[PDB]
Amino acid sequence: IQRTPKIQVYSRHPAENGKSNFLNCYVSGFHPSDIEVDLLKNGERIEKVEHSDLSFSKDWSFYLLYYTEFTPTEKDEYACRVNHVTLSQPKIVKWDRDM
Amino acid sequence: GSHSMRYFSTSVSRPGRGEPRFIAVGYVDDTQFVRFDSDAASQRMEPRAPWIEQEGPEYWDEETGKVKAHSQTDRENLRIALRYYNQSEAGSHTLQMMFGCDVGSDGRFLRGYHQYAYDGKDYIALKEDLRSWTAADMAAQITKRKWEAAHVAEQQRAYLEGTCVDGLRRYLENGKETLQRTDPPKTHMTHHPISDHEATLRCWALGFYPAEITLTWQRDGEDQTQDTELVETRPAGDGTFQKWAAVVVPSGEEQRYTCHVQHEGLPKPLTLRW
Amino acid sequence: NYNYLYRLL
Repeated sequence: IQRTPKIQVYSRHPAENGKSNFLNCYVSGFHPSDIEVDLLKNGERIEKVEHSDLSFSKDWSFYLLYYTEFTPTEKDEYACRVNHVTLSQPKIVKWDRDM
Repeated sequence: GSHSMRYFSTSVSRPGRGEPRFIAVGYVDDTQFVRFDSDAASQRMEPRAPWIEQEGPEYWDEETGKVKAHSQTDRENLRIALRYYNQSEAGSHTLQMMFGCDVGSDGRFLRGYHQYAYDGKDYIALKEDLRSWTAADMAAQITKRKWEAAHVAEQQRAYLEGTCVDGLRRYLENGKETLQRTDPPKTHMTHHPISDHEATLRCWALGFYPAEITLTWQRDGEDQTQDTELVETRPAGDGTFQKWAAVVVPSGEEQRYTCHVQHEGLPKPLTLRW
Repeated sequence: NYNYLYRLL
């Protein structure tokens, strides 16, 4: 079986321009575990992005958290680009400061 | 008052690209504390929580021995499962295992687990009586009678009822400050018009631990599922969790909707109203 | 503590 990831892009704290924060991309509920997750700043891939160790839920589907430290500004747009065998094109989810 | 320990392992075959990759993690409740990755350089079990670093060098040697052994066992199991299902060595496949235990508030044994899934779906699982197996298909029935004849369940009882609950007890004592605390959710509501007829109301819970929580919307005091949206509980990254629940309401009727928040850390369920 | 896992399918 294959299950598409659910994708959530959010900050660790409620966003405040000029104050350091973390940008998260949480992928859950997918199978198989082969996945590519990238954070984008104004459409450009951020280079130092960490991720959690691969784990899974009771239904056996996988979840991962990708994250990076950042400082939001008024004019910077962030997104998460998720690449998975169930997505015919990578899905790019923009960051909405109230989700 | 009750607690859990789980170990999760994932073996993934990569045909034409080396030996299968094996990743295992361990958790007490919603707190990860160890990891192993067969592709990493160290080839060791590694701490992922501050309170497990107390453990001395004999612990890390022994736990490393055990997880590497599991990695070789499940590489074999990938090949056997390939034979059971009559599949080619060309394709990539996944074997996941979970095992662990639950304890009550008084620390006594509550339940033990020892379960496999192949390509994302139930394969074989130890039943709650720690005597018998539930097998998902005819492939797993092969394994079920092999393991019944060899009494594999009985040979797991000492771990599940002894080592597991003893380890879990020790961890809960060593990490009381982290593991035995409850962080209540910090809650707020947001409000966005989406046209001149309707608005979105969004109920937030932030910074809570453990992850278990319930958000529900009521309209005039009756539960409301129509036009509601509930996202999966997600990690903040700092050890706590987040969730929200939203509802689209007629413009001007915001005050008849209430969001109700229940969490371990709250001595009283919270009620929010715009 | 991890368990010792040697059992084949």
